[PDB]
Amino acid sequence: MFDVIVKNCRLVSSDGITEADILVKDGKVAAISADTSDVEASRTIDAGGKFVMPGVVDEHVHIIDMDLKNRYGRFELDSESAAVGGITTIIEMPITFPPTTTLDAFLEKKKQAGQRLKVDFALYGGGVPGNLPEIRKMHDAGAVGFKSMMAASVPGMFDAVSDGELFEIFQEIAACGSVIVVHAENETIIQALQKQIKAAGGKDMAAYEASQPVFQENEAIQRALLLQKEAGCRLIVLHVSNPDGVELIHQAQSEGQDVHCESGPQYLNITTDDAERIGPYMKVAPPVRSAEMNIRLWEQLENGLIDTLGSDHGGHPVEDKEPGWKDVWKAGNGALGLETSLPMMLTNGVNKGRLSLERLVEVMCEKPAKLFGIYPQKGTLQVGSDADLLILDLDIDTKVDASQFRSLHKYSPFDGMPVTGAPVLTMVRGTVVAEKGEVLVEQGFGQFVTR
Amino acid sequence: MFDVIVKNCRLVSSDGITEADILVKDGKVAAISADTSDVEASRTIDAGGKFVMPGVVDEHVHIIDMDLKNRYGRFELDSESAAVGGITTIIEMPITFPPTTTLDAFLEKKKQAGQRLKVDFALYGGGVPGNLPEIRKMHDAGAVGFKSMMAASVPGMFDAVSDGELFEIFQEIAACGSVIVVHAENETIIQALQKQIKAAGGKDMAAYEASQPVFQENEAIQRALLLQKEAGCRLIVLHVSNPDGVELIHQAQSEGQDVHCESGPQYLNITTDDAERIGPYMKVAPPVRSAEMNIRLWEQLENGLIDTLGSDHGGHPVEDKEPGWKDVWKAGNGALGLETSLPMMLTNGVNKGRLSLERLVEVMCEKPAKLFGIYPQKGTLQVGSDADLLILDLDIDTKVDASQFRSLHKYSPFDGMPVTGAPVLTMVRGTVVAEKGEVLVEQGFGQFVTR
Amino acid sequence: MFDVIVKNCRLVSSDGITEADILVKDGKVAAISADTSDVEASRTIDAGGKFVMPGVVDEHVHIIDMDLKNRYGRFELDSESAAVGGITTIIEMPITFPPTTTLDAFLEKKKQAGQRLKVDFALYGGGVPGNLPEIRKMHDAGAVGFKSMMAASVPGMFDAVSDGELFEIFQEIAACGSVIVVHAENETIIQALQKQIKAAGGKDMAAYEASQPVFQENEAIQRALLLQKEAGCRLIVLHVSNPDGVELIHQAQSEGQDVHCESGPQYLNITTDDAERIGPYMKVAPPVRSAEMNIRLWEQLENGLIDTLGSDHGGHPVEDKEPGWKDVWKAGNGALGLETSLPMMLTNGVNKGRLSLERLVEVMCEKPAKLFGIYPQKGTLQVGSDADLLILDLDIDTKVDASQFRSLHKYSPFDGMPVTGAPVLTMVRGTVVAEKGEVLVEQGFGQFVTR
Amino acid sequence: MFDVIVKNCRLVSSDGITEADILVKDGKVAAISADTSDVEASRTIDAGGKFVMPGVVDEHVHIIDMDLKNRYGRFELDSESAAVGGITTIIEMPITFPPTTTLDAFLEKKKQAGQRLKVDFALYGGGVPGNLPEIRKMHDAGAVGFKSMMAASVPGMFDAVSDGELFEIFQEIAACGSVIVVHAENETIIQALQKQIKAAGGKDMAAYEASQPVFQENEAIQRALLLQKEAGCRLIVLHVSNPDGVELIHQAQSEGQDVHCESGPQYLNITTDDAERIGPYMKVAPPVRSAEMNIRLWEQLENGLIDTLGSDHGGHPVEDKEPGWKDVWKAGNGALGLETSLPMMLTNGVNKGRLSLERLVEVMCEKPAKLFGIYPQKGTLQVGSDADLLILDLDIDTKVDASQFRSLHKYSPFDGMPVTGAPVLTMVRGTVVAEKGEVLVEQGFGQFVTR
Ligand SMILES: [Zn+2]
Ligand SMILES: [Zn+2]
Ligand SMILES: [Zn+2]
Ligand SMILES: [Zn+2]
Ligand SMILES: [Zn+2]
Ligand SMILES: [Zn+2]
Ligand SMILES: [Zn+2]
Ligand SMILES: [Zn+2]
Repeated sequence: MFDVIVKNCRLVSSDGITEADILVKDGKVAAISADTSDVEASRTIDAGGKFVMPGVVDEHVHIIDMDLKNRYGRFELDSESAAVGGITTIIEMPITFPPTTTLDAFLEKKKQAGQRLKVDFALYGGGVPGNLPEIRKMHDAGAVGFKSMMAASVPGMFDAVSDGELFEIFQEIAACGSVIVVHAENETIIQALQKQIKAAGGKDMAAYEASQPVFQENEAIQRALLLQKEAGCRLIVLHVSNPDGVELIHQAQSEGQDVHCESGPQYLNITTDDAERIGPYMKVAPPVRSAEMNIRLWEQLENGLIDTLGSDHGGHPVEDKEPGWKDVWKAGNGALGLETSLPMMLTNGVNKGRLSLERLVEVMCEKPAKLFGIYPQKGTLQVGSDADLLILDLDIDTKVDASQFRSLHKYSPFDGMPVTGAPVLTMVRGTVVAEKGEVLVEQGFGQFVTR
Repeated sequence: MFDVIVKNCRLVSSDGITEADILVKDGKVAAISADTSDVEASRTIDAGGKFVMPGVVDEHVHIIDMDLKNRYGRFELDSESAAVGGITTIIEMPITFPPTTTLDAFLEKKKQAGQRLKVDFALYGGGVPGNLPEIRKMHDAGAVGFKSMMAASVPGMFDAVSDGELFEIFQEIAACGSVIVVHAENETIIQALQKQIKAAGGKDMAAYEASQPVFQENEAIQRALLLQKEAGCRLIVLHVSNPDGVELIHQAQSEGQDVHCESGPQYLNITTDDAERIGPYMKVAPPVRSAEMNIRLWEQLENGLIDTLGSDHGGHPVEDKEPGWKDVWKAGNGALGLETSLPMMLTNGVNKGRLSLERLVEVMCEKPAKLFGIYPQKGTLQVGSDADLLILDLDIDTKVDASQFRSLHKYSPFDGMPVTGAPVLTMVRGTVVAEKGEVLVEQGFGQFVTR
Repeated sequence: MFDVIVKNCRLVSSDGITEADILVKDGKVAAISADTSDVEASRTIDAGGKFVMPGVVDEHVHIIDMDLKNRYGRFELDSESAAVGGITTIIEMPITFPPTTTLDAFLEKKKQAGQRLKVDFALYGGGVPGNLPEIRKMHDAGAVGFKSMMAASVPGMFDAVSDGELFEIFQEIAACGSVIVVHAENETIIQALQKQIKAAGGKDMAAYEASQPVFQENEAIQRALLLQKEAGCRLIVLHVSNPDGVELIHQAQSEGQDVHCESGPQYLNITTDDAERIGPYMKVAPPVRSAEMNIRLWEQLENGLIDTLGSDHGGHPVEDKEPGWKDVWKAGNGALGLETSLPMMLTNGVNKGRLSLERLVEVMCEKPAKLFGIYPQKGTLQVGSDADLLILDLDIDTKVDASQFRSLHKYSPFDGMPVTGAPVLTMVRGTVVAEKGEVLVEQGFGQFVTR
Repeated sequence: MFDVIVKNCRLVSSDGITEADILVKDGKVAAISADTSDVEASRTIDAGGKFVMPGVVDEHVHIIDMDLKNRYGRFELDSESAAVGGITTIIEMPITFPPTTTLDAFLEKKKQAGQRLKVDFALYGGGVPGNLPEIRKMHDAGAVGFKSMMAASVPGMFDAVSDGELFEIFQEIAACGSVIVVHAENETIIQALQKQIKAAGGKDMAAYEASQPVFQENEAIQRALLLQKEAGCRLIVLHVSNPDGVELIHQAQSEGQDVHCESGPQYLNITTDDAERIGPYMKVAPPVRSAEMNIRLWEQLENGLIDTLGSDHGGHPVEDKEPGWKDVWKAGNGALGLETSLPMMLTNGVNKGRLSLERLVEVMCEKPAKLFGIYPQKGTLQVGSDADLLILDLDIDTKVDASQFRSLHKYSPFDGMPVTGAPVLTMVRGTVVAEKGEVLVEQGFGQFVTR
């Protein structure tokens, strides 16, 4: 018989809602049918006609853990935020200590992650100066992709690469048939502008944004684009903060380049005119942009110019944020988002009419899985896929309360904001891991995913 | 129980092949499941692991019929070509006599088509000078879209519209939320060039192609594009013959315009250096282009720049073609394609490695259905869709024999060419209409489809 | 010795002001020198250090004359407006009756023009449907270029050509090495829009502008561009009214196409928010555009995107304008400009800081002469050129008084507007034809110019 | 009276040839007249109707001199090459030792240059990391512009700047209203490619070209363009070697950016398929490109896409070139060109019909002078300009003989090539400095020019 049947689902995919029931066996979708009146299942879930979507696949997560677990994030804590947030599979970036830039470091993180994570996961390897030969190694060990930075953030730990190093990395990535994602900003210009701005006595959030303007973010995007154009590797530009950058990438992919654009809920749901009340808790890199650009971004999203959405969830000890209120240059970059990503998009996007459910599923589930090659398995509900669903409730009334976060850190740029939609049940591989705010699975439940 | 079960299917969609069985009831897909070992069905079909795809949806068909049925095509004859060709639903153009440019003419064609067609169908209305108010009427009667010509072909019967008339039609179409497809060429330039070329004594197929060069085809595309840009109606440019035109449209849709590009097997599988041996049987409008352009076209197809494929199946009394061997200007335009469309794409595209099955299904099934709004119903195999499938056989060895055609006319540009892949079973709404070359259904079986 | 010496000139050319004296003999510049202290001349003019520029060459004039001289304009009257306006050579369009579309009509107009004009002149031939062979004839008789319309204005008298006819004309023009200028608008769309707008009861100036929107003007420009791209003839798009059209042409010339952009003082010095007080006296085709577009236009001018400036001077019996106040559709298109062109540019351009003298001379003297091949002779003051100068006075204070116009008609869109700069002496071929508002030469003084 | 009269000149400017005589007094053009039959001059030169053009203004010269004068070039020697080559004013780059990156270094070079140069000169200042405040100083001391490198060549002596440093330099330049020229290549990518190529055992000229491919040259151009777009300073991209780069710059200037393109006779008259016989004597940076690209370059030149031509004359001890025959990586970059620039363009451009005299004068005389603000003075022959002419002879038959060079070094990529046109008399400020191969002026004759 069947392990579980979720019935009366208004199942959503990127191209439409279909009414059916899902039959799951051995952790995967065994069948999708119009009527299950006469089939037996050990467990039965009635969706009661609510929307059911595939588990969210977040390609941009910084739980960090490892030697810095007591300062940034713990697999067993933050992965609970994912679970309640409806994010069933994450791809951990390699920014941590030790840096995931070695086969050894990689194998160790995989072992650890597998023992403490509560949702499924895939892993990135790091592409830093001088570790070129390790890339092939991590690829063979299961890494789905790699990250390189054009502008650092944690010097010594994870360094930025020069155009030549970046170019060599692009060639290796192309030869392995992997994926390379980059943080595109101009390191050198940011430094110059910081000095000019600091000298003029700027300590604002406004001063911060100006030190890393769009023209430099866009120059880096342009540069990465020109180099991929020559290397041919699949490239994803991470957290693109402005409309013009989205267009640059779109235009290029539209011309045949295997390049894609990622943005995130922080850039869509926050504006520079929130800088004053949110302060350092909104300090992220690239900077959140203007209200005017924000409008454009939302149009591009619904219209298909933004390929994927990633949270860029990443903690920072609260004591490295608070000093930012008086002097911005003393607060670190980052914002948690694992627990607020879906509800924020559902709330200000879907329930506010500026985003369709179909598109949301495309950018938060399908494309990320597709781009990394973990597709049929994650990202959709078809016969053969892992049974990763979310039963949604678009008629909720509540607020985001950062202190209730399951992650190591308890603060958020969205703290206090209203939430009108959210996943109320989330299951991975056929088992309920979170139901109405409760995680029901033990640490280690999460499996490594690849291909 | 179930009416029929097709098992061991290697089911193909635009984004991948999934292994499952299809359960159909009351003419629609009732379920898709990994295993059907213990379910009862009146009839059982074993695909034996062959590829199964949705029935092909051809948006560009000219069976014509009506008062000219004994000269161009008959619903009960040509629709049999569709059936064996794997084309389960067609959309008849309104070029016939009387012209389908009136609510009355429309209602009459629907009645007739419904009584004699063997595959399902949707209908176009015509947008000609002076019939503006009839458009709203046909829309309300179920027309899925409309056609207008920028360059005539059958003066008196179906006339070309001027930019102003075309613009007014675009506005009506936008207001109805319908679709407008156009034949884009420059009537006036073609006439001028014809005179110059005829005067120089050109009677070639080469002379023909030169009389309707790409620069004029592309100018018309550019013009239609500028007008839709202003009207906002969904626009599909029919049979685009050259790479540059495809790019123009792609660029524009890529900029936000709801415009799409259609091409067909005649333009992909035939080249001007076939002109000498095929002669007038290859004379179509727009003209088939050069071998060099042909290469580009094939790349654009696999790469996603070509949105849909339509056969542009259309007969002409064989006595209006043969005189073309000696004097090209005396042969009419047109080519049959209902029976050779899929096998030609399967043969020279899929089985020759320059086209993926996934993409083929996208341009021959999904997009056409989607663009006209008959989607979930036709174009895919999901729970709720009409059970329209094709069991394929990509390991065939045979030739196309025009004399075996089931249509009124028995000739083809592809006559004699090899066929290595073809549908071997085709069913619409759960019933086998054609099995290994035999039509098994009576005239009238076809239903009207809309929305 | 020398016939005349103009000393203490601050001589302006497109690339700078140089301080010197001009020595003229036998109607042409015989020398330019830093000091003329010891040379004898029959007559001596002291510019006293004021700016001296070449006579303005206006390529877009509609004095009309001929059988309609008592209704539109007379050579001996309007050419006096040119003289005081600083326009030393004009190129008469062929829109008149009889139409200058024949060798005979051309020879007759040349004879007449030569007997009554007071400034020098060049002539256009007409390119209308069916007169293709006359073009070669007029070219050989001295025509500098030809005009064709894509949207009519005086049906029966001068007709618009279709794309095919226009294309054939382009080929003839290329083969003769002549110039073709066109009025680019979409005839058919304008008609459709007129009907829609009239039906909704529009009788405004606003209603007028909307009936011939920019999208149709720009479509025509795009179309002409595509056809010249194929023909290779020198093309000048006349009176371009909007920024986007200027860009389209600029982009194309920038890509190697021998195409150029013309605009005029009516489009730079008038805005739609002047429509209410100026009414029908501002009704011209293409329509004057918005204030926002006006700003762009001025930038493009100073920046080099606008190649030439032409007045498009053309009268209309005042009784065909006045009824326009109540019903716009009953007023004819056109505006006088021969007497207000330079002063308007000098006043609102140069003296207002948004246009440099150097650029003004480039677009009003040099380029027009250059494009038509009458260059060294007209358009500059070099050794060998006709001595055509203007002594300017950029420190004037006065108003334009249409009733003082020397032309047949006495009204203007600029009537009442202030004038702070104007030519105060104008001479052609070494003789003063106008000095401080007085014409001093008899009818017939004007010579035919060509090459 | 007059110091000298050059009569029967067929005087050429960017827009045409005019027949006249030039009267010079006190080193400048005092008059230009059609006939000088009755004027007295101390000296009389009869051009006999040959073409007369302004002295060539070369903006890209590396005589170097200073502490390295016995190794690279001497002002009194190389300036003689300029004189016979028809180059009347040069602008010395600041790459030398000590580097011209200081007010002191600048003042010293000016003193020296003024005492030993034989043709007139202007000076560049250097923009290197850390000397930002010196720029304002050199500007005030008369520097016409500054140079910065994006890819080094002489590390330690002249360093490349990072994007931030380059950006700060752009801002200073904009604020001073000066000019900044840059060497645009990607330093870091070149290094990476060098390693890959050397490892594969490449020691070719072919191997060299591949180590600094067009994609990296063009990326740097793109980058400089984006930064100027933001800074607004006048920018000239030096020695652009390929068609695509020319287009990138052209497109940008065409969009309003004050950016310009420079190329030189080495890139137009040499091709990679000359690499084998010329070897290291053709090794320059950026590398000379392919024959196919060469064709494009020549079209762009005559068509106006290339703004200026500079020789990039620069010596290298012959012992640092010869080892290049066996191992390319051991030969230095550079090529002499002061003596072969004009004759090479005259010979393979003008006398071969692919370049007009008018355009040649525009890119070799007018624009360079204009862009640096030394215009009316240098670059043309108008009343008030320095009398700098060249009497040309386009009917010569001879070969370039590097051993006859007047410069310190005696070798050239053009050695042995035919010369069919060349200046046969060259004068600066009214005095003959070179006549038929003989320099007739003493060292120090050259004056400093500025503004
Ligand atoms: Zn980042
Ligand atoms: Zn991140
Ligand atoms: Zn057609
Ligand atoms: Zn058709
Ligand atoms: Zn007009
Ligand atoms: Zn006109
Ligand atoms: Zn250089
Ligand atoms: Zn150099």
